[PDB]
Amino acid sequence: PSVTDMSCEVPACTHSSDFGGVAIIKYTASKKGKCAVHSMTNAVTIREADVEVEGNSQLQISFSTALASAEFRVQVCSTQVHCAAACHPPKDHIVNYP
Amino acid sequence: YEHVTVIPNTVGVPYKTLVNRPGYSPMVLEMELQSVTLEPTLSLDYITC
Amino acid sequence: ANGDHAVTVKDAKFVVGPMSSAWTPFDNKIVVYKGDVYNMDYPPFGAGR
Amino acid sequence: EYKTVIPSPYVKCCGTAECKDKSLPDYSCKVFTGVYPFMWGGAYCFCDAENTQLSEAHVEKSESCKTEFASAYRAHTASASAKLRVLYQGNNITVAAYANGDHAVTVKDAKFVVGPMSSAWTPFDNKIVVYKGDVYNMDYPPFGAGRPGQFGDIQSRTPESKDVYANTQLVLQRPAAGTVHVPYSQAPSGFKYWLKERGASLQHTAPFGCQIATNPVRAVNCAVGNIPISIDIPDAAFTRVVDA
Amino acid sequence: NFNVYKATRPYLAHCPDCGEGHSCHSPIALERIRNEATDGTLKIQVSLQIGIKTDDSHDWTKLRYMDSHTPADAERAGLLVRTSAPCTITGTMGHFILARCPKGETLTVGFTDSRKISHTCTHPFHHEPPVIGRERFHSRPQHGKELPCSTYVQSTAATAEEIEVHMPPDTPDRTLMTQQSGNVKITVNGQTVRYKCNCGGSNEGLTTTDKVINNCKIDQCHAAVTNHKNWQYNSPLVPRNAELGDRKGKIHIPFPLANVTCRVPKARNPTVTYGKNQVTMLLYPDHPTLLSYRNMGQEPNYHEEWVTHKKEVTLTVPTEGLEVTWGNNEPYKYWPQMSTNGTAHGHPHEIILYYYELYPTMTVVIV
Amino acid sequence: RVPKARNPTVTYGKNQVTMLLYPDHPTLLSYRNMGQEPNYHEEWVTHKKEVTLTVPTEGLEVTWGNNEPYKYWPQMSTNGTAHGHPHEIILYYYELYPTMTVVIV
Ligand SMILES: *[C@@H]1O[C@H](CO)[C@@H](O)[C@H](O)[C@H]1NC(C)=O
Ligand SMILES: *[C@@H]1O[C@H](CO)[C@@H](O)[C@H](O)[C@H]1NC(C)=O
Repeated sequence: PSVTDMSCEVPACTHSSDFGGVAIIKYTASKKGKCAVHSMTNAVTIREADVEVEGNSQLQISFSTALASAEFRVQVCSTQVHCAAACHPPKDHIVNYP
Repeated sequence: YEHVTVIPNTVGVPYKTLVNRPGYSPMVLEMELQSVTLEPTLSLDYITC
Repeated sequence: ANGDHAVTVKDAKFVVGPMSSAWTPFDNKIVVYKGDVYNMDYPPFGAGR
Repeated sequence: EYKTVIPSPYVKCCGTAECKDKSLPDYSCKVFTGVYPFMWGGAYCFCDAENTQLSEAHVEKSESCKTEFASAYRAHTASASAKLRVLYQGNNITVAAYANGDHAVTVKDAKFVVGPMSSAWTPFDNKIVVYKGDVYNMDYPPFGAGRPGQFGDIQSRTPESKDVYANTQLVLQRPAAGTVHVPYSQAPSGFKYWLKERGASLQHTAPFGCQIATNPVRAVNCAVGNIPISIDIPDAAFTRVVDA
Repeated sequence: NFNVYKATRPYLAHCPDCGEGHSCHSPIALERIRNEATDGTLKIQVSLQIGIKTDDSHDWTKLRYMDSHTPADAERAGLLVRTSAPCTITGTMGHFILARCPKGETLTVGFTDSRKISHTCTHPFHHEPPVIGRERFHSRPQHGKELPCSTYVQSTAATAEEIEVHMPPDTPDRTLMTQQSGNVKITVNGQTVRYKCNCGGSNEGLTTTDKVINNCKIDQCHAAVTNHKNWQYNSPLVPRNAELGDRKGKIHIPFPLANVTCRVPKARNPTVTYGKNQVTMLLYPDHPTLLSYRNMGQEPNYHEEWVTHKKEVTLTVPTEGLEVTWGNNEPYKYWPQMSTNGTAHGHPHEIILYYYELYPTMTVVIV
Repeated sequence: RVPKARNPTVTYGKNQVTMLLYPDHPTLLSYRNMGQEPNYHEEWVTHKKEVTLTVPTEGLEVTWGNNEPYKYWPQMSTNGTAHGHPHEIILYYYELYPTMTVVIV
């Protein structure tokens, strides 16, 4: 199912090793369907590789990065959505997992 | 399609590649290494006890 | 991971390698005890200090 | 070499029956409809237009794989050895050393040590295929990506390795009118072609006149380079000029 | 001591070529041919059994063959196999024949049954033996070198070889349904016959004795035999038990193969003269035989050639020797001596001609 | 059966790590980097000692006793730096990329 009415948003992001960013996408798919999502640039990365969508709704994803002002083109069912975030540094100095 | 890609040798992290096949919906896929092993040459010289 | 092992799972084919760096953490002369290994220089056969 | 197991063809009488698929080495199946049988008393069945026929076949290793096979090997540079005769005080002492500079042999207070070979040339490459009396500097197909009708027709790691990958295009054809047989298409192999055109044996094509010998593989008399050889010896075998 | 074929039957098979132009359903039709023995011995899977009578004795001079749905017996003396020359019977066991045989586009097997009627079956089979060593021949020599190869052996208790044996489904023989003013007379001859009819009454079902089912045609009915006692191996030519795949059964398939040496012939030694950095070889044949040569520089510069007649070849030799192999004999080594001279120290100069031994036509640039 | 070791207490500083460690029996300690060089180092220890370690830009491994290796990793540290009417930027460019990207300044 192709999708229309895309508009993204960032509630609160912190560039770190964890699930440090959250994003929210408004969308309107044509029908029920499983479909993929891909980070176009390399800085942002999406954990959840693909999801089911139904139609006019909004969807929450989790992402990692390194940059504060994350400018973001993202391909979903191929449609380019643009977004921008002003992230924050984390509080812990040293974590163990890479 | 056949698709070639290259990934870093970081064990235990998901890398994402995207199959952008035209005429088809794209397919993202994840690779994660569990182990990479190197077995060198088994050339014995002698023993010691 | 050397570019000569095609393997398939549910008619999906994979070919991996060869490695972009053929460096090893080994030298050529190795002593091996039942739990451990060491890079060193043993004297050859017949020249024992 | 391989064997094509073809079971007896399923004759589905007066209706249809399809095959339940399985992951055999090159499992292949097809049900032909509208077919007709024949036997002693005419057709084997009673219905005519509703006779269908299921056909299934596959390929396994042979009994000849138990003893006769070609082997694809990977190889690289060598740890050479040498046999060295010495006339010493009119006595023929013969030593055997390892021609890499890391073996000394002692005989009659004599400390022989050969050196590393001044070159490192071999007549071999990486991919080497052997059969039982000769070797070849040939590039076999990669394992699992075996091409049909050549080396790569069937593949397995060991003769004990029960898994066998194959690629031979065994696709069944429509059987004839009445003739109960199973027409399968042709399946050219590696032994059907390769043992007629082995050509350049490395025994016969070795540069610098080296010879080969199998079990284990060994190249002898590779006349290039030069051997450093050192000897330690005490003063007992010498004698002073006051005796000379 | 190998009495294991008691649940077997030597069935009859649709042979596509019995000679005489067109096909038959011959009792003796072959199915599976093996030629992987590098000497060229043939392992043949036939639709008969030999050396075993109806009571499954070890009488190794007879044979079983089914005919008219009855296993009858005959004698192995009439057995013939043929590619182009009258072949020899070597290995004799059940569904398997071993024979050593000459060239041929085709192959056929045939013999006479116990009613003095001889039958055969023919399959085209591109049987040309592979060459062994480096030579060919009319026949085996009584002398020669010993080269490794592989042959069949003569064992009957060969383990780890298997085929599956099970009950054959039916036997449609339409020589039974006769019309008695339009009737059907199923004549069972002491069997169990399935019938399939497009009429009233006993259209389908089973009987045990000769019955009369009236006012219907022969092709309107169908009378097949249902044997339920003896089994056959899974032939790919027979119809299957038409409910599922393999029904249970097992027998082994002996006469296995093993490594061996074999007598490869020698080679008649050629004659040879010498010349200025070159050699003339008059070489005799015995059969079409190859020879090869190389030299020992940086490159090997290989040549392989076949020869068939009295052939003379001149070969130039560089300063690193020459190697020429011919036949199964040892490869002949050669090394270029100073040729004869160019010249000695004459009272003129008359010198540079022996300078045409060491480096001819190069290093005269220094002159 | 060999003994294991007691897990030591540990805290972090900006791009470094302080590990306070408690033996009872004489016990080894070792550590290394995972870069191109190991920069391998080791000490025996017998008493309740603290140690300081410098985690590199790529990652550190420490091993105490017979335990499974405590692996450690550089996270970009903290916030004393933001976006305002002054810069508040260079501590960002002290946290990421020290000793260079100040060269472009
Ligand atoms: C030593 O062996 C050579 C052959 O390798 C032989 O010609 C020579 O006579 C022998 N000398 C003695 C003293 O045995
Ligand atoms: C037969 O001999 C060859 C070498 O001569 C060996 O490679 C092979 O494994 C042997 N096979 C058996 C069954 O002994």
